[PDB]
This record gives sequence, C-alpha cells and structure tokens, in this order.
Amino acid sequence: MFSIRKIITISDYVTMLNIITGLLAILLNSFSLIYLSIIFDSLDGYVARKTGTVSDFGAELDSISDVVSFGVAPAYLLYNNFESNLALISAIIFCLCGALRLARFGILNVKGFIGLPIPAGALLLVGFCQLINSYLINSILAILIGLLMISDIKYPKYPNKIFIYIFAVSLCLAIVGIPHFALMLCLIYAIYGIIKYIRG
Amino acid sequence: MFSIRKIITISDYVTMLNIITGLLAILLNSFSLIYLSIIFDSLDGYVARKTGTVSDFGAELDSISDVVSFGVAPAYLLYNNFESNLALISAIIFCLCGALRLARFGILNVKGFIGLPIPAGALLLVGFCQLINSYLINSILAILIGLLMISDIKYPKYPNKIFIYIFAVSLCLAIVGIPHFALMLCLIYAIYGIIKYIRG
Ligand SMILES: [Ca+2]
Ligand SMILES: [Ca+2]
Ligand SMILES: [Cl-]
Ligand SMILES: [Cl-]
Ligand SMILES: [Cl-]
Ligand SMILES: [Cl-]
Repeated sequence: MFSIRKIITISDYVTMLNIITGLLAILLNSFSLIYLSIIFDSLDGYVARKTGTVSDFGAELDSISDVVSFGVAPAYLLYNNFESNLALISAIIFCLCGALRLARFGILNVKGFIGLPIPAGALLLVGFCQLINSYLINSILAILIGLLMISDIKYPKYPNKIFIYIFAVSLCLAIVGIPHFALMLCLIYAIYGIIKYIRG
Repeated sequence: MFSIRKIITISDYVTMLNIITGLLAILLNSFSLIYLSIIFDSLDGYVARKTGTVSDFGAELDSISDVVSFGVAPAYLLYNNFESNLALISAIIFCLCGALRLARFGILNVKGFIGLPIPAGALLLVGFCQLINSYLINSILAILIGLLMISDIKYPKYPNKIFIYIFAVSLCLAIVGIPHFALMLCLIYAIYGIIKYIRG
C-alpha cells in the first residue's frame, strides 16, 4: 500500500533523524539536541550530493526539519525555560520570523541566504539561553535575531568539508555543554554579514 | 531593509495567524487552539484565491504552518498531557509521518491528498486525547493515524462554499469543548477514504 517507500532515499533517513532530535529537543527540553540537529542539518545536504540523492521530496523534508528543530524548538525552549508574558511574545515573533525565513528559502535556491539563516539564528538563541539566565536579555535577543533572519543582509553559504567540520567540532563541544565556541563562531559569522552588506 | 514586505500578502497574514495559534497551542497546552488552527488552514488558502493573492511563498508558508500546527503540536500535546515513555515513541512516529506526508504534499499538485491529510490527522489525535484519558490507547491510534497520513488512500479536497462551512461550524464547537461533531465529521472522512480505496 505504501508508495513513498520508493521515493525515500538514504539522505532522507538522515533528515528523519534530524526531525527526531529536533522534536526530542521539544519533548525532552534539552538545548543539546538542537546542536546535534544543527550538525544533522549540515550533513544531510552533504550526504545527498555525496550519494547523488538530491530529491525535491528530500529538499522539502530538509526545510520541514528546519521548521521543527530551528523554528519551533528554539521558541519553545525560550518560553518553557523562561516562563514570561514577554518571553511568550518573543518566542512567537522568533518562530514566525523563522517561518517567513524558510518560506522565502523555498521559493529561492541554494545560491545563498537572504538574511541570517535559521540554523544559525537558532544556534544563536539556544546558546544565549544556556549562558544568559535572564528573561529579558534572551527575549530581547530573540527579537533581534528574528529581525536579522527575515533580513535582507546577504549571507554566504559554503559547504566546505573543512568548513562543515570546523562548525562540527564547535557543535560537538556544544553537545557536552560547552557551546561558547559555537557562540563565538556564529556571532562572528553574523557580524561578518553586516559589514559585507554595508560594503564588501 | 526588509524586502519581504513586497512579497507579503493578506493571505499570508492569516497563514501567520495560523502559526501563532498552533504555536500557542504548544506553549499553553490547550487542544482548543488546534481547532482554531484547522479553521485557519481550511480558510487561508480559500482567502488567497478569493482575493487572487495566491503565491508560492504563501504556498510554502501554508505548508510550514501545517508542520507545527498539525505535526509538532499534536505530538507534543499527546506527550505533555500523557507523559509516558510509552507515549514518547508514538509522538515521534506521528510527527515524522506528518512531516513525511507534508514533504510529499509539497511536491504534488493534485486536487486531493495521497494520504490522510495532516489537518484531519491532527484533529483525530488530539480529539482522542481530549475524549480518552488513556496513555496507551491514544498512543496506538497516533501510530495508526500516522500510517494513514503516509498512505496511498486517495482523499478528496473540494474547498467549496459549504464543505468548509460545515467542517468549520463544527470546528467552532470543537473550540468551546464540544469536539464530538468535529470528530464525527473527521472520523467519517477517514473511513470513507479507506472504503473508497477498498472499492478500488
Ligand atoms: Ca539540511
Ligand atoms: Ca491551508
Ligand atoms: Cl534564504
Ligand atoms: Cl534557513
Ligand atoms: Cl498529499
Ligand atoms: Cl496536507
């Protein structure tokens, strides 16, 4: 009876693993599972081009995973661990801004990013709530990152094996509970975008 | 600047209201917000064509809307209100089945659904969690509803005048805490699809 068994690819298995960790992040209330998913988001694309299984079904599945792990999960983790009337306001504006970001990503292509990508935007928020324990600072930073996600500031995507790797060991360090390296590297990636937008 | 303002439309505004509702359904943990979320999804697309402001961005955003409203929200709702190791395995399979069936819907342009639609599958699950206070029974149906989503059962989609109205009149009674008519219409839709498939 099942038909999509003929359209699933080996790369789609990894995206499914990415959705589990992103969903388990919500159910388990653990910031660590997002960092694992940020990696998963970085490899399932590499896998597809390495295994040759580039599918529009898997391309859609890639963004749906980003909706779960990088849109809903950072917003839920923001509110649940910082219960506030204002954090409620902030989580919605974030998770929406991420949803607008991915909707534009679907109508565009792999050329690059129009605004701060949602895996980076998610990493910024999640890492900030781990290090900064205050309702306001993370609620105000989520508004800032959400604006930078629906931004027009151009962002360069370069899936170098070494590039993906240097982000990976930074995220593996974050899986333990040492995300300061992931914080620095993405915030430097974010401030590299703003200067380039002003003038290359 | 924010150049999404030129591609944004009135049809996306209700789509955004749908994401807020399905999002608030997660954080505030009340099944009534999904019943209002099924109304938006059954309306925002109708709103688009009535004003002629359909769009791929809104088409993608409509899919992103159903990812959290009818995938992450019902899975989290099933778990958080029936916190079981047992219920965790079911919530994941329901979410991934919804994510898989949403990846298939995005790549197809048919006047129906190849599986049980994710707006109806979410109605069935949370409707059963509302009426049945049992960790186990809700969990097996979540698995069963999951398989129906990733099925080949051809389902009808005639978003006309009264079919939405009838479905959505019952969906308002679903909000107030009377989901029996919403479930009755939803469960009839489920079996009618499988009896139609059995007919073939
Ligand atoms: Ca990816
Ligand atoms: Ca819709
Ligand atoms: Cl983009
Ligand atoms: Cl993104
Ligand atoms: Cl479909
Ligand atoms: Cl659907």
